[PDB]
Amino acid sequence: PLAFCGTENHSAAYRVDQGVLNNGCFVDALNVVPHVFLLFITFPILFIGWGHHSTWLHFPGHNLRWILTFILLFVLVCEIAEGILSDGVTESRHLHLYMPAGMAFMAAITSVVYYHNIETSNFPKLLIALLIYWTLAFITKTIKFVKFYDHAIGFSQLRFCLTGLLVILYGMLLLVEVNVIRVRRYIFFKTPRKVKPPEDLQDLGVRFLQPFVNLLSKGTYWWMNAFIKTAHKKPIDLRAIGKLPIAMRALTNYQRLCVAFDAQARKDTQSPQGARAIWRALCHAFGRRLILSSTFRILADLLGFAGPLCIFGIVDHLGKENHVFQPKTQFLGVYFVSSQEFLGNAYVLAVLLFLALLLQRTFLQASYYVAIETGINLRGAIQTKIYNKIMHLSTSNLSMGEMTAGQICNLVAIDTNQLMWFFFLCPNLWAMPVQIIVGVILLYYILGVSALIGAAVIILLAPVQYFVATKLSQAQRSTLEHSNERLKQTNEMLRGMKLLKLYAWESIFCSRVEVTRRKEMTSLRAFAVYTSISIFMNTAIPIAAVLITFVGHVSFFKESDLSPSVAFASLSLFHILVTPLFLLSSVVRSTVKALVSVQKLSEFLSSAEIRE
Amino acid sequence: LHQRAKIPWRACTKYLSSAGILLLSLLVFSQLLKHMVLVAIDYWLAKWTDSALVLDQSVYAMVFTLLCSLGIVLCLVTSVTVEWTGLKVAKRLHRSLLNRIILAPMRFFETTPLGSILNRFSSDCNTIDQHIPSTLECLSRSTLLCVSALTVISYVTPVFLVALLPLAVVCYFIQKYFRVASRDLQQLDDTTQLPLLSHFAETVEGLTTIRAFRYEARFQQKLLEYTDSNNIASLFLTAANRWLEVRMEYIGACVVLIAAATSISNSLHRELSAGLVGLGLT
Amino acid sequence: RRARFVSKKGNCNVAHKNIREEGRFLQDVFTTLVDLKWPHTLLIFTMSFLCSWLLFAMAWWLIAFAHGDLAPSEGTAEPCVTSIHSFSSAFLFSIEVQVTIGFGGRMVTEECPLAILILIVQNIVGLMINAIMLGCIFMKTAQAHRRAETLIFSKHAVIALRHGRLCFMLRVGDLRKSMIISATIHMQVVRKTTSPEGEVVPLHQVDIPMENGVGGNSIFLVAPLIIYHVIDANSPLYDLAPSDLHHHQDLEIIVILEGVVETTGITTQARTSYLADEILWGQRFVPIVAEEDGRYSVDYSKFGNTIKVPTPLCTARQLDEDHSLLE
Amino acid sequence: RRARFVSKKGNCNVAHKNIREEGRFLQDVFTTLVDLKWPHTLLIFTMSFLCSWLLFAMAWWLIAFAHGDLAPSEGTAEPCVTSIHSFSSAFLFSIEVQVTIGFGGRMVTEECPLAILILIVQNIVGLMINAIMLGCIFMKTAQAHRRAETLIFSKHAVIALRHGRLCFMLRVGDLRKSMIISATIHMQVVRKTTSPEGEVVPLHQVDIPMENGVGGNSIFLVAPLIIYHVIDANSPLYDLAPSDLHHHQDLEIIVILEGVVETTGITTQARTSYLADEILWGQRFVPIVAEEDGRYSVDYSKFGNTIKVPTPLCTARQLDEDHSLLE
Ligand SMILES: COc1ccc(Cl)cc1C(=O)NCCc1ccc(S(=O)(=O)NC(=O)NC2CCCCC2)cc1
Ligand SMILES: Nc1ncnc2c1ncn2[C@@H]1O[C@H](COP(=O)(O)OP(=O)(O)OP(=O)(O)O)[C@@H](O)[C@H]1O
Ligand SMILES: Nc1ncnc2c1ncn2[C@@H]1O[C@H](COP(=O)(O)OP(=O)(O)OP(=O)(O)O)[C@@H](O)[C@H]1O
Repeated sequence: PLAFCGTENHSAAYRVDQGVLNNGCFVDALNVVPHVFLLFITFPILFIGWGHHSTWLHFPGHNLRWILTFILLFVLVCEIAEGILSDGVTESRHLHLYMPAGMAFMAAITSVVYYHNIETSNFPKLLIALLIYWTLAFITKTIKFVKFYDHAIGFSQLRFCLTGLLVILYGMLLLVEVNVIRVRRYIFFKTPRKVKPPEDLQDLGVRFLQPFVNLLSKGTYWWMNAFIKTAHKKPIDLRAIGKLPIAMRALTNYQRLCVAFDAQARKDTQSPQGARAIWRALCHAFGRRLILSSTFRILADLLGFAGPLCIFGIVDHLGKENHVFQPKTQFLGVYFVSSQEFLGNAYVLAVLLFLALLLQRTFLQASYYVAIETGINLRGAIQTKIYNKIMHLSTSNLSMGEMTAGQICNLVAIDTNQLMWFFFLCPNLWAMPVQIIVGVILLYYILGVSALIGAAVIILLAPVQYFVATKLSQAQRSTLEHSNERLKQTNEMLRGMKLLKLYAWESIFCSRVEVTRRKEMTSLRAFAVYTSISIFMNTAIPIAAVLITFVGHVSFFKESDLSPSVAFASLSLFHILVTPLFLLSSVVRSTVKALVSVQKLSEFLSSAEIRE
Repeated sequence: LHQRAKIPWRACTKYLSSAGILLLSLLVFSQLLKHMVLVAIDYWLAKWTDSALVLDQSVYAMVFTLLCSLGIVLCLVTSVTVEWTGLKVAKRLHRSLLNRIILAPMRFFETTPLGSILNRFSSDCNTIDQHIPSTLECLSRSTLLCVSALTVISYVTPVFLVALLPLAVVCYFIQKYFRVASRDLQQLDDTTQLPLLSHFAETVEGLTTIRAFRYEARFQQKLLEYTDSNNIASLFLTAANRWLEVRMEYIGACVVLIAAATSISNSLHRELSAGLVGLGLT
Repeated sequence: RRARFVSKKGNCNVAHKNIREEGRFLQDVFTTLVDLKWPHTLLIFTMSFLCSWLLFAMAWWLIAFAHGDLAPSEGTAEPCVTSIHSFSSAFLFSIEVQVTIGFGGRMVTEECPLAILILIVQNIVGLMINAIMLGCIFMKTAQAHRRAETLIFSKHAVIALRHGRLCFMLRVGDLRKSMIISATIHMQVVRKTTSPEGEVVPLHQVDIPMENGVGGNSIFLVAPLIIYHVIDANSPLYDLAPSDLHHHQDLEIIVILEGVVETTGITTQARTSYLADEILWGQRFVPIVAEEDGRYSVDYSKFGNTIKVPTPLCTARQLDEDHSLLE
Repeated sequence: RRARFVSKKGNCNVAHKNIREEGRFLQDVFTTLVDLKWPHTLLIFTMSFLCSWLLFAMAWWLIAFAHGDLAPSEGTAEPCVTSIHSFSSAFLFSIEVQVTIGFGGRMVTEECPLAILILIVQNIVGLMINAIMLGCIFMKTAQAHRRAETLIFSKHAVIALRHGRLCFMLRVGDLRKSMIISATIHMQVVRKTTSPEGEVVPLHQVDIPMENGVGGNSIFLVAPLIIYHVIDANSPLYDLAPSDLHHHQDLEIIVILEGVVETTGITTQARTSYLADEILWGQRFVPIVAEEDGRYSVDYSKFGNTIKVPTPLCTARQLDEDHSLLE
């Protein structure tokens, strides 16, 4: 049957005479304690609460403890993986290697749910259970770490490193709970500090509840479930779409931009509304959120390479013939898997790949959302700035012809939109160089100089895409001119259609409209040719790169022999590198259009005004 | 509500039928054959690497070169074919619309607004001429790539189909709910963009009258309301997009976990080669 | 469209939004525990018992390991608890001590005092949580909300001329032989009313007097009796024309029956509502009681049947003005 | 300064001095035992169980010594209770008999009848004190004082002109779906009043009538509804000027909500107070109920929001005199 310490030497691991605290599976059993206690207290509270509208608030250290518990879940998955991996040699199953870590994983998820239900109901006096749990878990993990150090367990064995990480994480979560005690004094202080939920959350009519939901609900967009399920029932109107939160409003973003502009105008007075001043004002207004999006994007770019690396490790392990795994280090009759042979197992590399993709794609979507939200806030602030300039400009410059209604109209329509779309693609500006450089370096280390040749050919996609995009844009410009002429003729024909019916003058007008249509088709043929060239290059350059890198590796260079691990890791690296290389040209064109748009907006804001 | 959530199957059928049997048949054949050739390229890479693991290497290199060249040629063929199809459909459809509008009675012009007739020739013709070819190519290529990838990862691991069925059901529900929500949000976004630009035009061409009435603050508040409506429409649309993308990436994470675990189990002690699990992983 | 304040079955349809909960919903934890539906309550209590058993099983297993009772002993040591060989033995023993079955194959000995302390703690908390569950479902067994479902109101209320004056009439009955002691009825007119000063209240409830001989609100409900409110000069329904009795008219008349059950001695409340379309004009309830074979018999098949009676199709204020014209 | 009769949360701030207790506070011992806060009650009951266990452990140990069962013996005699070797065995045995676990390693035999008598006495008092604790915390589990905390009153009461007459208005709401059956509201004006004969009473409470259609005190509380008292010619607030609404004015208006809980069937009472500064003049409560998507929705974020309304800044007696001048 199942034994906690295992049935070895007539169950000699259950012998405790040498010292109860230095017996390895007793402190491993002591570890189980706090998790069982936490489940015992927290389950009836959650189950009772699971059997209106609350306008929840957030405790201090909310984001910090969500991040800490995500890291804790990752480390506990690693603990379960190494515990299962380290008893694959003994005949008896040692439950104490992974079952305490599994109950720790369940207790961590339970702690997150229990904290969420405490935080929503705003009853911080139930955080005593979390405080006791973090205290007990930290104490038992410290006992495990200290006994490991007393039994000559070093950093060569992974379990020591993981339990040290567990000690640090439990201490950090305990510090977070004590900080919740300190800020909101729900215990030991005579009067607790009452905190009201945010005023925009209490507004019945604010339904973009992204800044107010928890960190997991921010990353997974779980608040959209009710909105989309309701949208299936009934169509979305301007009422089902709520009101903007105060953080994202045109008045708020405009006032923030005005504060930034005043701070810039105090410094340099030669040109307070030049392109440099506007760029520095935009940086001062939205730079923290821009670098937050860039941080998420860079972390996603680095974690995306866990795909090819775990593929390389998995296929390298599966390509090993007659593999006989047996961990060399054994302490107290209990095997310990080292870090080198931990990451050499295909199953744990698959699990780490699953977790790495789960974190990485969430980070990528978070970067996308933050960039989009700041672009929209910038668009609102810039439109308010342009309209405030409209209220003061003299009509004499409107009379002189240097401005028209159409110029300001397209300054809002396409120029503000171009600046907004640049702020959409702004983290790409340094994300794509980082991802491309790290991908080429990993290609060199995985495959060799043949991967450098293939990477050069796949890097050649960006200049040819830039050239084809330029030709495509000018072809559609010619198409736009001919289409405007055709719409002019069609509008005149449709308005004079009564007279045309009277005089039977249709087909003669059809001939002219079709002549303009034929010339537009001659332009559109070149437009479609360049579109086809773009599509063919995008879908054929990776094939050519893969072909040349593998054929040159096996034929020209005659390097180390091709293996499925290196070949498929390189193929995954090319599949990762193709998309940023394709969108790099679009990002560069967006940056150039942003520079032109900011210059045009500066020339509008630096114009004549009526006197006060 | 039923017509709102309904995909325009008849419109797509008429759009594709205007291309002709020869061109549409060539398009379908080229797309299917090109994706089969790509699958053949990656499968031959797997067999090539298995042969090098056990180790006619020049024969393997020649076959890989032939397959890659065929794939490049077929990529050129399908790009040229889809753009040609778009051009031909655009030309025929505009000619037919112009002739039928010309033959219409004068009562149709008297009763129906000019905007309804002209918006076709202006916006819908522009969409059919330029956006529909590229969107059709992208949808066809993405659908065929997804189907071929699911077929490959089900070929290396036949047990993946058992987990593929519930993931397919969940993905279908996700995409249906996203499609209805996203259609409503996109239409609302454009309809909120329109009065903001109209307000800008109206304020510019009537600025002296506005400032004479001391109505600057009221018009600024009107602009704030308009751009707040546009901003909240844009924010809900991008939130729906991120919802869909997070769900699809989590489905892909489950797919790669199941494929990895089953392929590792089949490769360790069920005589599956390392190249095939690497193929399924990519 | 046309949201109603209370449904026909007595359910209140008000949605409550932006409720700053300060823990007050779960500080009243026993009210929640009684208020959970029966499968939920059974799940809570079996989960609490199982969690207590597992926690003290972990405690007993930990003590037995720390004393060395899990190893094959030399034969001299005496266990803290006899015959604890694994976690299964500790779980069976924890069940035995907490439910006080006490098979005695595994029993606490006098060797380690920590086992005695854990025995004391487990017995105390076992009696405590057994008492908590016992009291919670004694309150739950005594709930009279299911006794409120067998108090029926007529689906249609009627406005008919009674004693030369308009009366808003409804019928309420009781299906069980058990009396409802001190049966009181409160009736309201729920309607959005605008004050002369411009104060607009959306759900203004005006208590209308039930017509009674003693001028109060107390009924003796054995047989289904007609509850009627006399539309006099100071009544919310004074200007209620026959044309106002349509679906999209802002008018709802809620009726609240209250009283204690003769069996449990616990106050229960039954209620219903009548929208403007649900109120019938020119009709009155059919006689429902008959004297058959030496007893008064109630035929509940005719509980809500109304007979169309010729009544003046004008409101009671116009009746007062017209009667003063005739007089 | 400015002591208030009842706080905003319903706590009564009266200090009681020179109370000749004649044991009447502890003769009602079960009311005290229910009234102790939960950790105190748990401490009392675990201490009572432990004291009973220790007392009968002393009894069993004394009997076992007096029979000679504590001295080691070869085996001719049989013990009153088997395997009682020390006071620890007697304590474990007392726990076993009182909690009725009965492991059976130590059991009463038929040798000495004093052990049988002590077994009878211990079983009787164990059932007795188990019953006492059980009933006490069944009353404690049924306490509705925590249900009174989720009945909210507006922080500010308002005096506004309603139907051409001054009205002292406040808003009361309920946060839970559970109804409060037979909800009655009593309102008082607590003020030091001097009689014309010279009688000075410090905390004179005058019941002011809540304005109702039936002329009584009964509310149907689902949505938060405005409770208002009409300031007529015979009312304590008849001469209440706007200038009198300051902090150091001798005026407090307490409001007492009462009713039974639908769940437990137990009468609860919620209350609050309004000092003169807490009463606002020229304001009235904003509309709190809206009809959203086929239901009546209550936005509790606007529970106590008031809008400054132009009302005459003079007392209601001056309104009556001035209106008679205008008429
Ligand atoms: C899909 O992106 C990328 C893919 C690959 C790479 Cl290497 C970079 C990017 C990238 O730089 N992406 C960030 C910027 C971005 C833009 C659009 C979208 S989106 O989801 O397709 N569309 C919307 O959200 N549009 C909203 C709707 C309202 C008006 C405009 C905003 C998502 C993200
Ligand atoms: N200081 C006090 N504390 C508590 N109860 C009191 C006090 N003074 C009087 N009582 C109660 O009031 C009642 C008697 O009324 P009264 O105030 O006239 O007192 P008494 O005549 O002095 O008292 P007693 O009847 O006990 O001699 C009794 O119920 C008594 O218990
Ligand atoms: N949204 C709400 N949800 C629940 N209770 C509320 C809400 N708003 C106010 N209350 C309750 O109303 C009372 C206070 O009345 P009022 O409506 O004036 O609120 P307040 O003065 O803003 O609140 P507080 O006294 O907590 O600062 C308190 O009992 C408070 O709990």
